[PDB]
Amino acid sequence: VQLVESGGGLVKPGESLRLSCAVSGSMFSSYVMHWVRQAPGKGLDWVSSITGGGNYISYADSVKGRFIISRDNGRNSLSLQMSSLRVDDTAVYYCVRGLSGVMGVTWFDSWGQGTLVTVSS
Amino acid sequence: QSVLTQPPSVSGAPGQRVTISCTGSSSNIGAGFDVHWYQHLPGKAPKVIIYENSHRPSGVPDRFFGSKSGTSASLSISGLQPEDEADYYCQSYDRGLDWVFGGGTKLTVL
Amino acid sequence: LKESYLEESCSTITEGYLSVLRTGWYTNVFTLEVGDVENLTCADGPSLIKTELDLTKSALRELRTVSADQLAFVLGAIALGVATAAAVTAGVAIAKTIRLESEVTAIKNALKKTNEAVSTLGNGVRVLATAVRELKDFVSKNLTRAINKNKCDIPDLKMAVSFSQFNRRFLNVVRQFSDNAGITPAISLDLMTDAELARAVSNMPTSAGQIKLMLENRAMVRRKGFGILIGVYGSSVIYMVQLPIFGVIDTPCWIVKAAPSCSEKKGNYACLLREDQGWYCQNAGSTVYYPNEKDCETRGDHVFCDTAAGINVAEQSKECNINISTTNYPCKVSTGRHPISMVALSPLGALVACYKGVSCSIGSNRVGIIKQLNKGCSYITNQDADTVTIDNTVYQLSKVEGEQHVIKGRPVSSSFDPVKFPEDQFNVALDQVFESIENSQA
Repeated sequence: VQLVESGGGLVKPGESLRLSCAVSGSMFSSYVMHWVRQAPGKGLDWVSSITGGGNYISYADSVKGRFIISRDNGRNSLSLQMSSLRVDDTAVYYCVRGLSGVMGVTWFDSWGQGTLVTVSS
Repeated sequence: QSVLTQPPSVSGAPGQRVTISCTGSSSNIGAGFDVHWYQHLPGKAPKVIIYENSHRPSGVPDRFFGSKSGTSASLSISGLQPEDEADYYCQSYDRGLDWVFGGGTKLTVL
Repeated sequence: LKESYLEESCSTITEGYLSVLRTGWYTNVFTLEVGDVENLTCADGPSLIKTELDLTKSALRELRTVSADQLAFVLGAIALGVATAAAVTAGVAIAKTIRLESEVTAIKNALKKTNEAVSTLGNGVRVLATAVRELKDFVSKNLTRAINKNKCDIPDLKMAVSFSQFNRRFLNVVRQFSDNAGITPAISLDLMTDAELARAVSNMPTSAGQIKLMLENRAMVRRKGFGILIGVYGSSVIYMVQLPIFGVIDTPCWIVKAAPSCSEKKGNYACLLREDQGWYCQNAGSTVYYPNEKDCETRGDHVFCDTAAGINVAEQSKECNINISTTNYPCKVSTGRHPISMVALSPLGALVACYKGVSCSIGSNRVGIIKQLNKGCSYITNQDADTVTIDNTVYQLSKVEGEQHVIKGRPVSSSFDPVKFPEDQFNVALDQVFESIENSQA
């Protein structure tokens, strides 16, 4: 199941931008979803988790407070507000779905293509 | 700075066995849950390569074998046709309210 | 919430709820140690200390008699009570796993004085070993020095009342275990203190928001759990308890209810009832159906269903809640020659399909009987009325607010002839009913 997202580019340090993600599944509200990031030349790092509808979210400790996550099940869309930047956030961002197992654990799968974001200067 | 540690120094000839060791602490892995591994070739979006330490999904050859024991997780890869050149990553649910990945390991074939 | 009333099948669907699926079981083993009270004896006549010590002796002695086990298609009926059977089967299985002498000696040397001392079994299961040692501390620091040449009638009644408030926990837990023969139906406040329950919750292997919902909804989690005796080894009494592990959270779920629609002409009846009433939830793109009612419980805007009793179905079942006329999925109904005045109770409103023979009306608390109900498949909401009265039986409506919609449609009972209507059937698909009508007419 393919999916796309967009919203990045050449961004000065500090300002808030919007990352809109347009996954198109069979039915949407069943799946927890996650954002991960890929710094150029470094390893991958988890960004954020959001569950089905808008109430139980969590963030990584490095990005706590500075990031806002939401999703509209009716529009079948995903929204992130990114704010209060510092220069090391330059990375490619991925929306990922949360196809879960027989327990609370879940693995990321059916990843998006990604959107590149530059922060420094 | 990833708490999950694995040596990024593996390569070799086609065909033989290569082994990946992914090790954390008791809060990282313990025995409550598991590790999931992701492959990433350059030029394309990465996909999951193994989950639940054994459950191969659709679209992967049976050359790939994984296991977990204690706190240490082991990958065994055999039959290296050159196209399986990629980076490999772990994931874990350590209780610091964070979904930490691994350090990443390059794998190439001479 | 969202309520949708389908006229053409005489059904109500309620959606907008949020899912909590009980999926995993966390085994939690506790031990409490008492000491050398077996060598402590009162021989100076009657005393309060003597009587409470004898109560402790008798309690720990009669605890030994309990030794676990025997002390050493109709979708509703198929899954009827199977969740409790599976739960107690898993409980007695893990109890048999942990009822080994080498295992208990290992867990005693592993626990020492570190409280939470998580360990593994022969097959390997997280157990979260924990000891509570307040009565050992009391008997080691005070009671052994207090007793001298079996003189239990000491003037210090403070020691007696402190021993009472200390051993009341042990007496309480052995009195539930004597009352329920080792299989407790729920968890009392004495088995789980709030701090111990929070410690068990925080070590439950699951994600962040899962732990959060485990935390702020702990009361009926305590209601869901149950504890099983293991036995007494050395001076230590060891038992365990199963905690629910909620794995699937925050997914829309809906509940479907129905009442029989009876086409009537010239003293001729033809009644049909949808047989798929109950709960439906989603997880990982798959649909789980809970036909029973005891397995799943509402709380606020959330629902709490058990995945053990649930069954796996497809998405197309949803399309027979909307387009039952033109659907391809043959979801189940039932046929009958006589009406039944069974009343439907929506979580928001209610439905009454009473027919000739009885009387139906509505009533309000402040004013009184508002209006009578016309014969047919009738829907009512809590906004329009407070209570519904059929003959002499009164039903109340909950005041949970929401928004409602009614789908206009010709009832599918009216599309059949009661003359060619077949014999009474149980749990047969609507296309099976239509082809039975076609075969009987041909």
